[PDB]
Amino acid sequence: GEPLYTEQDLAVNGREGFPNYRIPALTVTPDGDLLASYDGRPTGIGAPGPNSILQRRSTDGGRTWGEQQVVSAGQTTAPIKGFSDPSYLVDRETGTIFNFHVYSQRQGFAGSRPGTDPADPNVLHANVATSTDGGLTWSHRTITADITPDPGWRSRFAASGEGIQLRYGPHAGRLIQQYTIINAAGAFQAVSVYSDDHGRTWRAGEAVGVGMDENKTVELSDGRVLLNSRDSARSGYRKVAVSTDGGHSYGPVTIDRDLPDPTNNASIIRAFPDAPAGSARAKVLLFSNAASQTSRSQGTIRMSCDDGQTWPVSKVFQPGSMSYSTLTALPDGTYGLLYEPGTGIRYANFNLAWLGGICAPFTIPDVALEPGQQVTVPVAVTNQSGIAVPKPSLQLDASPDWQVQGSVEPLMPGRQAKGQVTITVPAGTTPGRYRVGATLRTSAGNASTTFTVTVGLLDQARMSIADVDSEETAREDGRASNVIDGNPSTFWHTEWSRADAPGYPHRISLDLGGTHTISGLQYTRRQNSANEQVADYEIYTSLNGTTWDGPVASGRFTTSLAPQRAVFPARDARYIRLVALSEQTGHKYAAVAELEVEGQR
Ligand SMILES: OC[C@H]1O[C@@H](O[C@H]2[C@H](O)[C@@H](O)[C@@H](O)O[C@@H]2CO)[C@H](O)[C@@H](O)[C@H]1O
Ligand code: NA
Repeated sequence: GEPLYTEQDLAVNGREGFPNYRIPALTVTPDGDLLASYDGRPTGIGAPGPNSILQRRSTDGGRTWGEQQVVSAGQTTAPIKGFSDPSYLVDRETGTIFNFHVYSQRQGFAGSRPGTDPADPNVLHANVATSTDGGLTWSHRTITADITPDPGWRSRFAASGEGIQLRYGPHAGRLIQQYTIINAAGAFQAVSVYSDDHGRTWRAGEAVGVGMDENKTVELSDGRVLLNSRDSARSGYRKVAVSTDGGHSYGPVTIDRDLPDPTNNASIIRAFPDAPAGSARAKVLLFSNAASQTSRSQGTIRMSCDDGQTWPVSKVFQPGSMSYSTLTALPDGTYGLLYEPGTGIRYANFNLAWLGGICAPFTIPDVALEPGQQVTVPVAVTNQSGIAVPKPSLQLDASPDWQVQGSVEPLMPGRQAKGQVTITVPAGTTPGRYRVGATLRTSAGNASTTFTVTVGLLDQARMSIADVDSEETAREDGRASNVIDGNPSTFWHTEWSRADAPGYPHRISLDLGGTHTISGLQYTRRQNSANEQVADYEIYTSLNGTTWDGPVASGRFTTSLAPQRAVFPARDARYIRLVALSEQTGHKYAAVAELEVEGQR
């Protein structure tokens, strides 16, 4: 059908009563009105700012919106009160609407103290507003005491956005709202808060994870509940866990490297929430976030057709600033999206024709070659769409100087299809890891993936640490081996937690695993700290690990976050040694995220 994407601002900072608006929640009422909620922040801050929970209503499917109304009013005269960070939850069996939010007095989330007495100003309280009239009027309650089974949980907040009601299983009808808690150790954990009596009473489940933050849940085609979290430990990705007991408890937490994230809120929903258990439609999920590891920008919608196992489909909705976002399924088959563009709160509406996808996830393996060479790699399409595609094509996005081309056999319902990509890399290509994008194009929509082509770099998996002058292991993981794991977020760090640790120079040496012809080293600085950066350096090599040749290269690195090359005339070696002679501004320690060796495998 005709693609649809429209937006309109619902709140603009400085207009209609507040200098700052933040934190979106969106839902559709049983009668079909859309409700948008967000904080008004008179002093521009989260709790314990004297904030208010606001709401706008649309009775024409989102085309026009009503006046801004107060759900919960902050108070700037004694006694001070603030209400912040809304999450909507509709009980579709009773018609009741809930809006969860914090209730602050003296403390915000980090400063909250143990206790559950509503009158204690040093607790960050868990409140909920309830409406039995479609969100026209609200009653208010504090539920902290009901959802704090462990007295060491000193703080909590409901994750902003929208919670869910289970439709499947023995706990069908359960209302689930996610929280973050701070435990006695100071760790941030996720916990589902839920009601099996239509919101009359609430309790907490079992907490999960560490390094958690705002988190969301969604009911999968088979009833399991999938948890998708912001990572307060800042991996660059979303964290995921799954429950098979209706959100009471979850399994282990993993990093989902399909879902890059800059440590920011996000949303995940059923595309077809009324679909029956086990149906194809019941497996379809939509996800919204900032698709970036570094900045809150490049707002993207993703679609999965397999309960979140793969995300074949994606499309950018906001290339610029894009912070919190929340999705909801609309009665007309389209989707609403409430998000933060930097100026307040914006409402967008889109359909699946805009998203332009086909449910056909596909894989292409990573591959390594030398400059001057050609290689062919297999492509494997899993057609989840249920339809035949007679003329699929495969478009690749690689360096303009390379020759890359691909093809794929016709797609058949319920079948895998084969294809291939051929890559030719010209002589003289700079050694490096090159990410290549691939798009499966069809008249019924497109799917995408990426793969990495490594050109003229040795295999880190065959390498080991031959020696190192100093490494921290007591207070953090700064093992030397962290330079050869392929992961820019793990680093070697020299010893720092003892006073008598050495300063510069520092030194790390690699065993390449065998003799190779090599001609360079590439250094990557530690990504999240500035004061352990290598500056002046020398490189040496060896055939035996004891007698060193060089310096074969010398120089001074910059503060660039990207790999930096140090090159030297091609030579045979089994071992390579980096001597870090100084730090950029004279500090005592060295840290290195990654070392790669330019050479022939
Ligand atoms: O002392 C070396 C370690 O410093 C840690 O950072 C310190 C920071 O320099 C100091 O200003 C402070 O307030 O606490 C920080 C601890 O998080 C680095 O994180 C660590 O890796 C070492 O470099
Ligand atoms: Na690393």
